[PDB]
Amino acid sequence: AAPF
Amino acid sequence: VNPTVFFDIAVDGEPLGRVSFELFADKVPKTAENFRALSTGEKGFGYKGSCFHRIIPGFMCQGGDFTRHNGTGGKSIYGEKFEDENFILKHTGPGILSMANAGPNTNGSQFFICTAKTEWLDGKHVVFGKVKEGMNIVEAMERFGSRNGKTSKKITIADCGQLE
Repeated sequence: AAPF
Repeated sequence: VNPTVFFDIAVDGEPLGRVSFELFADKVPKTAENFRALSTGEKGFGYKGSCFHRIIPGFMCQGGDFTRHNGTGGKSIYGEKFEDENFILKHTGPGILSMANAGPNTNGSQFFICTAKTEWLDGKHVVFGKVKEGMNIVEAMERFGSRNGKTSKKITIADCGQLE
């Protein structure tokens, strides 16, 4: 999920 | 001095092009070595054969999960997760190579290549390199992603290694  | 690694990209088998990166070992050595080592496979595991599982056009292309292939895996050459060396370098534009994580000090093997300036990531993700050649192979890849990351065709690092 990161980077958002 | 600064190592150069390359990725031969393939879209569902059909070879696309080569993208080479310059890793800044001069300012981010531990992170650069991990990527380099993983690119050569000199440790028995690496990027050859992994897919870019998340591509968000106009944002970035993300890959590196060689264990679970879905963004929940990966391991560094130092174990499963190493610390954020520093945030000396910033997301100043396209071609910037940066470490994807799950919050502070959870670097593994996942990375992402920015296809846009992404300042909002500065200080949260460790920048460690940049695209030297084939920037528009990265651009052409955007063609197979989606706003929510899902990819149509399977984009794989067909081959990879160190050039210099």
